Amino acid sequence: EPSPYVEFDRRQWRALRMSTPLALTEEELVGLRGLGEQIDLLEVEEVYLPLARLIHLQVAARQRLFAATAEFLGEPQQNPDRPVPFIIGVAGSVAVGKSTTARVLQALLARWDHHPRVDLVTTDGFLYPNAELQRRNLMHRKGFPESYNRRALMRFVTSVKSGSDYACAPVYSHLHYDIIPGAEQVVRHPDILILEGLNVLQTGPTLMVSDLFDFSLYVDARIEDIEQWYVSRFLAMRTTAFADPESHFHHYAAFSDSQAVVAAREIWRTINRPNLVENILPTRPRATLVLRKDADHSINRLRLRKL
Amino acid sequence: EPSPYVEFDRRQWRALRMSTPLALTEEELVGLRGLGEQIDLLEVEEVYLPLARLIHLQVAARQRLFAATAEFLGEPQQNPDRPVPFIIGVAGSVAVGKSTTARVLQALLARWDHHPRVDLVTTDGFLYPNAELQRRNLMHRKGFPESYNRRALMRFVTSVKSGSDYACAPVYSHLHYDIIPGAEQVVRHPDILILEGLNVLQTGPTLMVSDLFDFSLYVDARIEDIEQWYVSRFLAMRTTAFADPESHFHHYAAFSDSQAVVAAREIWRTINRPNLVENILPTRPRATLVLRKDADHSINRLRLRKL
Ligand SMILES: Nc1ncnc2c1ncn2[C@@H]1O[C@H](COP(=O)(O)OP(=O)(O)O)[C@@H](O)[C@H]1O
Ligand SMILES: Nc1ncnc2c1ncn2[C@@H]1O[C@H](COP(=O)(O)OP(=O)(O)O)[C@@H](O)[C@H]1O
Ligand SMILES: CC(C)(COP(=O)(O)O)[C@@H](O)C(=O)NCCC(=O)O
Ligand SMILES: CC(C)(COP(=O)(O)O)[C@@H](O)C(=O)NCCC(=O)O
Ligand SMILES: [Cl-]
Ligand SMILES: [Cl-]
Ligand code: NA
Ligand code: NA
Ligand code: NA
Ligand code: NA
Ligand code: NA
Ligand code: NA
Ligand code: NA
Ligand code: NA
Repeated sequence: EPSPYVEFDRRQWRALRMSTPLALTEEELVGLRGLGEQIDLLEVEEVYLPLARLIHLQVAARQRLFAATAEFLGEPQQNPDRPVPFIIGVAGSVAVGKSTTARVLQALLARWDHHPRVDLVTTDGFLYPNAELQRRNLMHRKGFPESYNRRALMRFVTSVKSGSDYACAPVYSHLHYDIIPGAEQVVRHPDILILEGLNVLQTGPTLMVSDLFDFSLYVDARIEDIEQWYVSRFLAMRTTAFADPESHFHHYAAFSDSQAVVAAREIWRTINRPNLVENILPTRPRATLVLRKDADHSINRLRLRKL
Repeated sequence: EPSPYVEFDRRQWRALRMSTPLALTEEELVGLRGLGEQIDLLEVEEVYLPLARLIHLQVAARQRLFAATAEFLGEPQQNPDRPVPFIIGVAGSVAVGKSTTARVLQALLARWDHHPRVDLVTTDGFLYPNAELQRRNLMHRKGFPESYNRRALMRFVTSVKSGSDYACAPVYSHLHYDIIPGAEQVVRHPDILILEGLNVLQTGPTLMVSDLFDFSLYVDARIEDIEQWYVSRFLAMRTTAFADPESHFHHYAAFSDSQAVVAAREIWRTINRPNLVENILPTRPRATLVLRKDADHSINRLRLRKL
C-alpha cells in the first residue's frame, strides 16, 4: 500500500553517505556530546553524513522555490548569499538527545564548502519567565505548549527567514531554572538556522514555526527507554549539574539512589510523559526524518518522508 | 514588522499577469460558473491568470525538490512525464464559490503548453454514507471533519501523489443527498490534481492531505456576506435543484420567500456557520493564497504566503 514515507535500517541508510567527507574529530565530538549520549564517530559517519548530504541537496532545491515566487512577483533576482535562510527543526521528548543531534548537525553543516553560517536556537529561551509561569499557574508545565511565548517565538523565526539583518531570542538558564535577565542571543542572517525544542513541530489555528521549516528531524525512542534515560540522567546529575550550590535542583544532590529514582519517576509521570504523549508524539508524523534510537541510544532505524 | 505573507489589491495583482494568455471564451466560462457566482472574463484575466502563472512557476520548482530527494536516495532520475503529481487544495466555507474557482483553475491549467492532465476531486465523495452518518449521529454535521472517511481520503491522495496508475474516489450525489452506490471517479496519474473541499487544509495528530499539498487556495469572504449568499442561493434553488421530485430538499420548493429564509438561516446557524468558525477559518492561515471576495462575489484582495 503506497506511503508518504520510506523506512531504512542503519545498513541501508549508511550506503547513502556516498562521497560525503567526515570533517569532525573524536575530540570535537566530545564537546558536542550531551550527558548520557553515546554518539561516536562511527554513528556520525553512518547516520549523520547521509543526513547532511540530503540536507545539502535540499538547500539548493529549496532555493528554486523561493526564487520561483520571487520571479512571479517580478522582484529582483535575489542576493547571491543573503539567500532565504534554510530553517531546520529538531523535535523530540526531553532526555532523548535533541541537544546532541542538533549540535552535531550544526557542526557538520558548518564544515561544508564555502563555510555557511549555521546558527542553533533552542526554544527554552522562549519559555515564559518563572514569575509569568507562576502567574499562569504553569510552573509544573515547563515544556508544554502553553508555557512558551509562542508569538515571540514565531516572531523571531519569521524575522530570520524573512531576511532580517539581526534577530534576538531570550536566553534560558538551566542553572537558575529561569530566563536570564538581559541576556539575548543575536542571530544575523544565517544561511541555516536550526530550531531545537520539544514542540517545534506543532501545528495550530495560527501559522507556527513548523510552517516555516524547510526540513525537520524528530529524535525518537520507546517511551520506556526514554524514561530510563531520564531517570538515569537525573541520578547522574547529582554530582554534575545539581552539585552546584546555585542549582534549583541542589537539594536533590543528597538524595540516595532510590530516593532520586522516586523523584525522577514522579517528575516524568506528572510532567514529561504527559507532554510527550499529548503534544510531542502527535507531531512526529509530519517530521521530514525520524531518527529511531534503541535502548542503548543507538540510532538503528530511520523513517524519511518522500512525500 | 516582518511577515510570511504579502497582501495585494486587484490593481497590484493584475500587473503580475504579464504575457499569460487567456484561452477561455465567455461561453466556456458559463459552463464552469456555479449558481450565484458572478465571475466574468475580466476577473479571469486580472485574478486567475496571474495565479495560473505563479502555479506554473511552482510546478517546475516543486519538481526540483522531489528530484533532490530522488537523487539522495540514488533512485533513477525519474520519468519525463509521469512526474510527481502536483497537488492543489481549494478550501473555504460552503456557498463561497470553491466550485467555480476550482473548475476555472482546472480549465486554465488544462489549456497550458503540452496540455497537462488536470483532474479535480471534491471531498464530498469521501463523506460517510447517510446510513453510516446516522449510525454515528452525524446526519446534521455533513461537512464537519468527523463526517468524512479521512483515512480513505488520505489514502486516495497519497496513492495519486505516490505515482499510482489509477486511484478511485467514491461519488456524492447532491440530488440524492448521499453517496452513490457503485459510483467511482478514477484518477490516472495526472500531472495536477485539484482537491476541493471545506476542510482540505486541516492539520492533525496524523499526516493529512493538507500535508501533501504543493499549493493551496482559500476562497474567503466576510461571514455575514457568505450567509447572505447561502440564503439567497437557498431561495433560488426552489426552482432549480429543489424543483426535481427526487430532491431530498424538494419540500422546500413550495416554501415562501420568508419561510425559505427562515429555514436557510437555521441550517446556517446550526450547521455551516459553526463549522466555518470552528474548523474552516482556523485553516486559512496556512493557505498559499487567499482570495478575498467582497459582498458582490468580487475578488478584490489577495494574500499570498511568501514564507
Ligand atoms: N535539571 C537539569 N539541570 C541542568 N541541566 C539540565 C537539566 N535537565 C536538562 N538539562 C540539560 O539541558 C538540556 C535539556 O535537554 P532535554 O531538555 O532533556 O532535551 P534533550 O535531552 O533532547 O537534549 C540538556 O543539555 C540537558 O542535559
Ligand atoms: N442543497 C443543495 N442541493 C443541490 N445542490 C447543492 C445544494 N447545496 C449545494 N449544492 C451544490 O453543490 C456544490 C456545493 O457547494 P458548497 O458545498 O456550497 O461549496 P461552494 O459554494 O464553495 O462551491 C455547488 O455546486 C452547489 O451549488
Ligand atoms: C527547558 C526544557 C523544558 C526544554 O525546553 P526546550 O529547549 O526543548 O523548549 C527542559 O530542558 C527542562 O529543563 N525541563 C524541566 C522539567 C524536566 O526536567 O523535565
Ligand atoms: C457536501 C457539502 C457538505 C460540501 O462538501 P465538500 O465537497 O466541500 O467536502 C455541501 O455541498 C452540502 O451539500 N452540505 C449540506 C448542508 C448544507 O447545505 O449546508
Ligand atoms: Cl488549523
Ligand atoms: Cl500535530
Ligand atoms: Na539522552
Ligand atoms: Na550569528
Ligand atoms: Na518519541
Ligand atoms: Na496538553
Ligand atoms: Na457562491
Ligand atoms: Na483521469
Ligand atoms: Na472564510
Ligand atoms: Na467542530
